[PDB]
Amino acid sequence: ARAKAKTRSSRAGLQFPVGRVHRLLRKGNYAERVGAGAPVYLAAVLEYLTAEILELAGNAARDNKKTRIIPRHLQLAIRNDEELNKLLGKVTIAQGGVLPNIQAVLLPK
Amino acid sequence: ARAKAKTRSSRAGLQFPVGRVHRLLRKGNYAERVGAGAPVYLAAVLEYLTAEILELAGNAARDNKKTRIIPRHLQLAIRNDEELNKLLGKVTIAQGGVLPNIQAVLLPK
Amino acid sequence: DKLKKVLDKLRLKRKDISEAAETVNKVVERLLRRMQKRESEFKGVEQLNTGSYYEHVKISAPNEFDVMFKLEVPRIELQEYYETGAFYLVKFKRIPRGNPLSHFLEGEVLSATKMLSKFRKIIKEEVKEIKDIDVSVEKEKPGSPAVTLLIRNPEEISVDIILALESKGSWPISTKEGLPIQGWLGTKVRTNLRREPFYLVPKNAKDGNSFQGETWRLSFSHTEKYILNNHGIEKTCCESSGAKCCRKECLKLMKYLLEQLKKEFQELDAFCSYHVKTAIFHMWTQDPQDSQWDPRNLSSCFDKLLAFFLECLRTEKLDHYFIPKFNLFSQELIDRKSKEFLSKKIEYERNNGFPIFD
Amino acid sequence: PHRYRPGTVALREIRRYQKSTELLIRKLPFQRLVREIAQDFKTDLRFQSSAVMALQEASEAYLVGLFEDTNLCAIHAKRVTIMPKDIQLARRIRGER
Amino acid sequence: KPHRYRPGTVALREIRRYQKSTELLIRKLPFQRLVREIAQDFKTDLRFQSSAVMALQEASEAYLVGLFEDTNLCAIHAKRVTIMPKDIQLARRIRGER
Amino acid sequence: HRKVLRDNIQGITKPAIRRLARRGGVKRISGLIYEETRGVLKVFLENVIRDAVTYTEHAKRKTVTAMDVVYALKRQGRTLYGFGG
Amino acid sequence: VLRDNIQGITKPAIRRLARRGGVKRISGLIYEETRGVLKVFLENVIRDAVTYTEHAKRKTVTAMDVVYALKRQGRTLYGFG
Amino acid sequence: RSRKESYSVYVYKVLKQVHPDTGISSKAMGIMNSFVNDIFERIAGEASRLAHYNKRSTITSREIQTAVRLLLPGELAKHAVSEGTKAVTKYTSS
Amino acid sequence: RSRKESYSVYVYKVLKQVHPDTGISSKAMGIMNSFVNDIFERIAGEASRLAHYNKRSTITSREIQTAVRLLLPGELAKHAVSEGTKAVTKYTSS
DNA sequence: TCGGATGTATATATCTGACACGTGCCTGGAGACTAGGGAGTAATCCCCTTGGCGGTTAAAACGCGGGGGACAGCGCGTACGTGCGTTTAAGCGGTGCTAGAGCTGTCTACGACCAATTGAGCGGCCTCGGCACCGGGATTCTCGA
DNA sequence: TCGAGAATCCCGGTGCCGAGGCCGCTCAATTGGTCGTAGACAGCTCTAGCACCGCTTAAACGCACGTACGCGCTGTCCCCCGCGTTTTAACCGCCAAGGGGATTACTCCCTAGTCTCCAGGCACGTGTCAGATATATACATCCGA
Ligand SMILES: [Zn+2]
Repeated sequence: ARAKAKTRSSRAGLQFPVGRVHRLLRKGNYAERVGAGAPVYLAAVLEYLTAEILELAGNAARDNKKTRIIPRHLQLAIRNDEELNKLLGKVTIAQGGVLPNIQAVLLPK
Repeated sequence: ARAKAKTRSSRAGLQFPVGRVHRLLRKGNYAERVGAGAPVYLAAVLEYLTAEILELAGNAARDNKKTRIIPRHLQLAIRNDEELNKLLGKVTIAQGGVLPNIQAVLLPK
Repeated sequence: DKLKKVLDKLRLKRKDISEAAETVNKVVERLLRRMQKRESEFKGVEQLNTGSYYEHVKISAPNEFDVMFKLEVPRIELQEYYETGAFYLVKFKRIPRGNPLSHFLEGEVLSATKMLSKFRKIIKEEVKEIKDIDVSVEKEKPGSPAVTLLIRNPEEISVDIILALESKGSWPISTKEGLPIQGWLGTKVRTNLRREPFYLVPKNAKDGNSFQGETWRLSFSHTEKYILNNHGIEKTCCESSGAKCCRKECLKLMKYLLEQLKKEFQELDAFCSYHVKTAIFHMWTQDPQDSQWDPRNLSSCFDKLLAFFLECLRTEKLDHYFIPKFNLFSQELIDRKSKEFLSKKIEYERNNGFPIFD
Repeated sequence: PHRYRPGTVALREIRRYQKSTELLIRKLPFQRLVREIAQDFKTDLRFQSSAVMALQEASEAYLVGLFEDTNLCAIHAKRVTIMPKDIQLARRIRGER
Repeated sequence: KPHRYRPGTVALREIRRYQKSTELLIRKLPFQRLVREIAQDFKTDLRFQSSAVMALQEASEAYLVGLFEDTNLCAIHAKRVTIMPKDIQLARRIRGER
Repeated sequence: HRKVLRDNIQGITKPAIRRLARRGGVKRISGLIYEETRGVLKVFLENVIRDAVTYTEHAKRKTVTAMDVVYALKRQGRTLYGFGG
Repeated sequence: VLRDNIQGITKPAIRRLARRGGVKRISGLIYEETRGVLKVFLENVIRDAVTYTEHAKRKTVTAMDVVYALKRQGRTLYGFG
Repeated sequence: RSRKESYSVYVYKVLKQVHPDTGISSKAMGIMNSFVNDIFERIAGEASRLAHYNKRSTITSREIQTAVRLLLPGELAKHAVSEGTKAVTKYTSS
Repeated sequence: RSRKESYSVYVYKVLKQVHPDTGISSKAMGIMNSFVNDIFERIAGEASRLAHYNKRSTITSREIQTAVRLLLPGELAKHAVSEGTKAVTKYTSS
């Protein structure tokens, strides 16, 4: 017989898929032959980063009494930090606005 | 029998090799299968650009009575133009110096 | 009847406690001012107001008081300890600037023992500086995290100071189905409550040497105060342009019944007012209408409350109102025979006109 | 008459616009400009809508960046106004000329 | 009476001379010592090939020369001829390195 | 009705430049900013649309889709998030 | 081990760099800032080069490593490999 | 009619763990999707080049780890690396 | 002892046509070699991506032509393109 | 320092449309197996790095006098902000057409792959002339009177 | 507008060492067939772009007043340049040892490739709750007296 299937995402305790990442790595033509340990590691890294962004944006959203998330909140969460702002220092986010910032000399006496 | 060999560089009237470029394209993993017209075109383009740089640098070298070419001359020829300077606007050339340039306000009255 | 006389006496006790409460507030406010002036890692500590009336506080002697000192902490992560969500462990996520409590870490976990040790030391140093009123710190009691102040002006008052961490993140997943007031006060008020921070108070489990002094329990004192003071389906309930109910009176009567039995029978040591509050929260949820608590019917409401508690006693099951899987009446927390004893005492009092109130 | 002194409505408008998120250039004039520019490189081109929207968002972001850096230069020279010499300096430093 | 050029004349002669040569302007051995000291913190007992040190030196000279060009432009922009640290900080803030 | 167009750059009004500047955080715009801003905008739009049209012409189409513009931007270090990719 | 080598970047060296840059009147507070800028730049480049080496299991930071570390930050260097 | 492949469901799952009662509007889904695609592309490309530099022709986990150590700035690196290791360990035991 | 592959001889041949009596010093050879490698890499990478965008899996001359049209700025493009066409034509006739 | 005016944050009531979720179904991911070559490891060769010594002279360090540029202050006038009343065209909702994007079904030419053959290019030489260097003399640009 | 002086440019002679050509040879490029698939192409379906019409009103346009800011002029005084004399350490040349880079042999285990089958994830359809909006407030801030 064939034992019951158990998806790799289960065997690694992750959330992003690991089959799909492996297919992309194989058919994107990055190298001749992809080892079998790479997709797990890469899926873990992606999952961590997405968790980070979503947590920060959610806190900033719940701050001003909203239930959903809109791009303004993503812009706030990304631009406020110190590391995440360096990783995305070139990227424009549609409908994001800017950060409240007035210089010190313009303000009246 | 087998007819006498005739290298592809001869059949195209070029100077850069076309076998070597084809091997690099095949074993660099840029795409799954390289057509047979690409290497000729690419070798032609490379040859044109190298001819351009060498001609300009040679003129600038022969200007001030030298027989050989040294990196200072390459720096001069590259930085003087208008298109070639935009294509290499990031590249540092070892032992190149800079272009003679003094601002207008510093000079005495 | 006996109940109304008891209510009058309970109310008159506030007069006997007011001055002690005032001295306590004076001392505490001095300490808070001092703590906010000095430069240290505890500079942001503040008093959490939890109520001082008989209804808010636990059973206590009239000259004993408690206050909670809260502290802010950035980006904590909670890891479960039991299977019932009855205890939690604290770790730190990524911090860009630099963890200001880095040196209070033991391995990956914050050590409550070290933090309380520093807290106690700081309290001892500052209490030495109170010069106008004789305030000292009671000798540390092994097994109790409170730092207990002794104030003599000239009568002795004890104040247990408990440090509590304050967190602004999401409410923990265990609390997902807690606070079920969807039909009682509408979902909007429930959401506006759940959009608030939560507190962590140090507490050791009784489960062996491992992790002693490294465990914390949840505190929701703020939501409970808010609900207690905004308790009607009608916005004017118990307000100056509304009608009074006997909700708090019934709560006070049952709490005082427990107080008197616990005084008479030290066998009942493991019961506390939080068990009563949880039970009565369930009762206000099952029967939400104000008309079920007309003051004319005060005594009848109390009797219907008694029956519920006996049934809670009989099934040995009382789910925490905020943590539904947390059974407050589990075998491991309260011996069956103590509950049988309490059942016998409650039935005796209920059938004999509550002589223990005499 | 209740005239505000000069330089007070400006700060109110700054405090407002740095807080919304909508677009600031009208739509149809931008569409007409884009089509006029594209006519030179090919003839009879049809644009999807979202392509026009993407172009508009990119241009808005670019200009906002440019003015903010220009303002920094203008303050640097003991001033409060901004004049084209400032813009030309900022673009020369950033490497676009 | 000794012959003395007025201020601001030897400077122009030195500019004209240095914008025309190619040899390096930082002495070798101090730069080597500095590079080894900096690499001390990321590993222990490293061994540098010579040409690696040379490459590092050339890159650093090019970077600094670019920086001084731009800071000089800023300094002229504000009705001066002397560069001051606020100029450098402004130039680096604009070029996106902060 | 393939009407050729002429002088549309005046469509970028004066209050539009004003509002962009206000979001930028400025206080006293002078009077000669407008011409220079229009020139800069024209240059930027040319430089993007040329690459967009090249990407289209390679695929033998006539509809400049959004993904084309996203790729033309991304080639110049101005990655755009939120329109597909 | 070594300590305080950043003073090796003398003051006339900075003068010569500025003179090549096209500058006329250096102030007196430039040096203490140029040293810091140089230290930051070298820190970044050398960290990346050491990573590139340590991946390949060696102990000799070769020229190609530094060239790659530079090229990553958009500062391509022609003339060493 | 063919169909396209996205990361909507996975992002939604991860959101339902760190904020168990807040939803997400479709625009934010588009942004998060594009973000995931972009980061994955950067890391894959860097690892591919780095493996090619030493004449290898594979992609071991070690190369992905070095690529992560090169891209992410500062403390992120540390934390992210640890996660990977832990995960792959739990994958090997089974 | 293995051996490495460079572009010294070809560059020297091309130099001997447009300046028939001037030599080249070894440093300039190193620079010209690196330059050739870099340009070839940029063009190849761009063409590879562009072919991948339309779901193809090959590299026709057309893709190389479009990549050249994208990289080189201004008039260069025109001239360079013509050269390519001419060459490939002379290759097909034979 | 206050009052009066203007502007903005907050609470309450009402509609509506998008998002969160079932439901059906299909294609790609997992299990189970086999075949072959990439890389892992040991053993050896030899070159490039470190380390030191001793002399020679070029550059750095320090001190001094002084001419000039940075900075603060004051005064004047034009030009950009603020508010008001009029006029232009952008949104908006709704039709109506049709060009071209996208999909499907067949068939042909062309790039990979293999095997044998042979000459182009690379490493290792030798050799001499192009340039670095040295010393003298002619040209020139700056400064004070 | 001139002399006097310091710095630079040009020119002729000398030595050397790096660029340039020559010789084996060996490993990669070419010739010659074969085959299995990716790309070309015709034919069809139907979504999304373009074109237009009438109107409701929010934004642009134009103008008048005037006040704060830019610009120019003067002065003053301290900081940085030019030059000279002493002192420090960089450079150069030459040993001498040995750690580690690079290469070769060989073997084994990890990944590609296939077949089968079965569940996770995508298109689609539906209902209700979160947010947009309108209106009436209460509260915070700016200006002139
Ligand atoms: Zn009530």
